[PDB]
Amino acid sequence: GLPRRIIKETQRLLAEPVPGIKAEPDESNARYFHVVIAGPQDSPFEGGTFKLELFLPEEYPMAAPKVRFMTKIYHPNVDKLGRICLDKWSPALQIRTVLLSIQALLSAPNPDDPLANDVAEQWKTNEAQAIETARAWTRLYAMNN
Amino acid sequence: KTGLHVHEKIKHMVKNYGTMITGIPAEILGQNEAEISVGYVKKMGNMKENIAEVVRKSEMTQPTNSAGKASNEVCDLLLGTEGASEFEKSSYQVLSGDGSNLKGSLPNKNLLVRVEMDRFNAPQKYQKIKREEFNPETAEKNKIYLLEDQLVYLDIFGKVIDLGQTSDTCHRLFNAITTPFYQNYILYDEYIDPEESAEEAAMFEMGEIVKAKMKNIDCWTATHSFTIFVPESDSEDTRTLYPYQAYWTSHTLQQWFSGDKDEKLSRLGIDGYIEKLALLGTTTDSKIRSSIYGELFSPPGKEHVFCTGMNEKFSPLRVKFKVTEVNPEIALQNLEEVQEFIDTNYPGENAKDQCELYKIKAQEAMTKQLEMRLL
Amino acid sequence: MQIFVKTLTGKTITLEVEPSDTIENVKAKIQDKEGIPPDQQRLIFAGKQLEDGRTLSDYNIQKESTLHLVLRLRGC
Repeated sequence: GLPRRIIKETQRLLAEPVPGIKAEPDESNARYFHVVIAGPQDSPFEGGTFKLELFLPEEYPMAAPKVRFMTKIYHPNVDKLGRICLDKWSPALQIRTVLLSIQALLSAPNPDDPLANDVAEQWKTNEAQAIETARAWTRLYAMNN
Repeated sequence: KTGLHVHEKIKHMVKNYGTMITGIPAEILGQNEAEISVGYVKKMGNMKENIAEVVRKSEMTQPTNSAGKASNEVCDLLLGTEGASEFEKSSYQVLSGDGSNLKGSLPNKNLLVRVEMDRFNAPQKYQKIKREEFNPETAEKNKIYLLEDQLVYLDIFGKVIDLGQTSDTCHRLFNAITTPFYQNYILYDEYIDPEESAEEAAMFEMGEIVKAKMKNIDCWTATHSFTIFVPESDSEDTRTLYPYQAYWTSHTLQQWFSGDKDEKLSRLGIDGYIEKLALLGTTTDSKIRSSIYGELFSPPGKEHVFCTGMNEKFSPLRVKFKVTEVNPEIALQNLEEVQEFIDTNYPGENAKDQCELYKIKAQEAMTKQLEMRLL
Repeated sequence: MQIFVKTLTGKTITLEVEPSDTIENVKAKIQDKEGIPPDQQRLIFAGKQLEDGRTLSDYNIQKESTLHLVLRLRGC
C-alpha cells in the first residue's frame, strides 16, 4: 500500500533520472531506494561510485526522506555511520532534490563554518592532507564495488 | 583620511582579529559561555576533567556567523554607537524592479547601505480538523486548517487568519476530502487532477483559494542581512562598492574578507551589482533566483553549489535598503579605539599571538566559573 | 509579561511577550530591536534549544525568565 504521490514520483525518477546518479526501489518494500552517485569531476572523489540507502517514511512528502551512505566516504558532512548533515524540508521537494544536494556536497567538500566535527576540523587546517585522504578512500572503497 | 582607508582598516582588523573587533573583554565571553554550557557538563566521573571537556570544545572566541550581528558591528564601527542607533530608526525602502531608487541614493559621498532581504514563507500544508480539536496555541503553525464551517490560516504568530470562505463552501470541501492520506496533506500537489474525482476537484479548489488569499497576507520573514560600503571616488566612473556579510549556515565576516569576496563583487561595478540584486527580487525563475543568490551571497568558491537541490530558492524574495553618510574620521577613530583596547588588554607582537592570549584568558574564565558552580 | 534575552557579549534586552507567543514571534521582536533576521538567530532556555514551531509555554518559560540569544550556529 503506497500513496499515489510516491508511486508517480518513482516513475518520473526512472524515466528522467538525475544526471550522474542512479536510484532504484527495493524489491520487497518500495519505500526503500538503492542509490549510486558518481564522483563529481575535478573533485577529490572523481572516478568513484558511491552507494547509498534512501527511505520514505509514512509522513512523506510532509516529512523528508531518510538517507545513509553505504560505501565509506571521507567527508566533513558524513559521519562513521553514513549519516549526512543537512529543518529546511518543504513538501515541494522530492527524492531527486535530496540526491542533487548530496552530489553537490562532493563537488564542494569544503566544510561550512557551523560544522564542528573533527573530520571538518582536519579539512579546515590541513586541507591538502584531507583532500588526498578523500582521494585515497575513493580508490579503496569506491572503485571496484 | 579617505573613505577607502576606512574600508582597508576594517577589512584588515576583522581579518586579523575576528571576534575581538567587538571590544568585549575575554573574561565576559568566557563567563557567559560558562553559564550557557553548565548543563552540557558530564556529571558521572571526574568532574574536573569533565569540565575541561566542555572548555576544550568551546567556540566562544570564534566569530559570529549571524548576518544581522555582523551588520550591527559594521554600523557600530563606521557610524559610532549613537550614529548606529539613529540609523536603525530609519525605515527600509523596497528595492525597485531595476534598482533605480538605490542607484539614485548614492550621490558620490562616503555612504553606508544596510540591506534586509525577506523571503515569502507561504503555507504549503493543510489539514482537515474539527473545531473541537483545533487548538491554535499548540497546532502546527504556517498551515491551512479546513474546518467543517471555516477555512483558516494559522500564521507563524499563532493567530487565526480567516480566508473568507462561507460555511456552505467549507462544508462541501470538508466532506469531499475523505481519503485518509489526504486529511493531513499538502497544498498544490502536482498529481491532483480535478476532473478525475470530486475529492481532487475540492483539493485543487482549496489550493486556488489559498493561493489567492495568501497573496494579500504578510508572509514575509527576514532571511538575510548585510551592508554595502560605497566610498567617495575621484571620478564618477571610478566609484565602487564593497559588500560586507556573514551568513548563518556558512561563514563569518572574517572568512568573507579573507576570501576577498568584497573586492570580487566590487569589480561588478555599482550598476552591475545593483542590476543583479534588483533581478533577485523580480525574477520568477527559481533557477535564475538561485544562481544570483549564490553569486552574491555564497562564501567564496561555493557560488555554484550554494542554492542547488534542497537549497533552491523556490520562494519570492524582496530586497530592502537604507542609506546614510559615513564620516571617515569617526570610523577610523572607532577602529583605532578597538586597536588600543586590543593592544592594551591582550598584548602581542603580531595579531596571531594576541588572539591566542584572548582565547586562553576566555577559556580560563569559563573554567573558573564552571568550577565555581560544579566543584 | 517581561522576559530577558541575554547574549554571549553580555548584552541583555527586555521583550514584552505572552506565555502563548511563538518562538518565531520572539525572534521577530528581536529583529525589531537588534535588526537580526529571524532566520539567523537561535534561542536557548536552560541549555535546551527552542524550536521555531513551538511556543514559550511549551518550555515553561514564565514571567521574567532569561533566554539566551545564540548568534553563532554550531552543528554537526
